[PDB]
Amino acid sequence: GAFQNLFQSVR
Amino acid sequence: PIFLNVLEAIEPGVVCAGHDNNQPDSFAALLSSLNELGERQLVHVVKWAKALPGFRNLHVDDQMAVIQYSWMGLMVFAMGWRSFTNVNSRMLYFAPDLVFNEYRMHKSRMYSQCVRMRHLSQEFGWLQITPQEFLCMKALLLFSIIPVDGLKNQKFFDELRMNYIKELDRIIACTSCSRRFYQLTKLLDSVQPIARELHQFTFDLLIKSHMVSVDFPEMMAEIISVQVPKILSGKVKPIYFHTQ
Ligand SMILES: CN1C(=O)N(c2ccc(C#N)c(C(F)(F)F)c2)C(=O)[C@@]1(C)c1ccc(O)cc1
Repeated sequence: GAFQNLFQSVR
Repeated sequence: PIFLNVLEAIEPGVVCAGHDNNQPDSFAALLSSLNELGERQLVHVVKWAKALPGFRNLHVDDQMAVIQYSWMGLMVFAMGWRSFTNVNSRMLYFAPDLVFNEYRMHKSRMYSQCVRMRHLSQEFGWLQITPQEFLCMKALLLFSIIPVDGLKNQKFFDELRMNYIKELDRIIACTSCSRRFYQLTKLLDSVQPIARELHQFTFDLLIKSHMVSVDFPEMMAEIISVQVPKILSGKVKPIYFHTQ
């Protein structure tokens, strides 16, 4: 999902 | 003040909405800007939250859940604070390039929500909330809304929320103190009904959106259709201090 992608992209 | 030191250090900086103030206000433009601002703030909530004391104690699924459930309340609380600190609650300071006067409140179709948020802004001043109280209360907000049926690792959550309550108590201690904790937890509780009214308004927009063509951007469409109905249906509820 979009939110999961974003969460995973943050160090 | 180790804990406060950390919260100050990780606090996100200013965020702009990208709104064109050279054009007259329209509902469609204001909503596109709120959508843009909303996504930009969510990015900063994720960066902020991952650096909070203890946050990695949480099961990763719960980490992700708690951010999505509490993001609107976090944004409401912070916007209220900016409104108070920057303009003495005369207007709503969504972003330096998105300041709402009453005509914008009306044009946004969120007038009632805006009024309630302006009242929240005025309470920061009536209660003489300190910037340090603001930081501790905002962090606690992240841990104030969860599924009625529980999180993946409920125990880790429980201990984390406890620590943030202990740290708000700390900077109130540092009696009058009793009165203070009451006033501040009342204010925190009041954020949740406002967030819910924002969720209801936007959920309804999304559903009708095929005629209203409100091109909902991908992140928002996902959160409004997948996570927000959990709150609207009561499967996910705030943790209130006082009975409503
Ligand atoms: C209508 N909405 C709104 O006022 N914003 C919004 C954007 C930035 C701020 C700020 N700062 C605020 C806030 F002030 F009210 F908190 C709302 C949102 O993000 C949005 C777009 C929304 C999106 C999904 C959802 O489930 C509920 C609402």
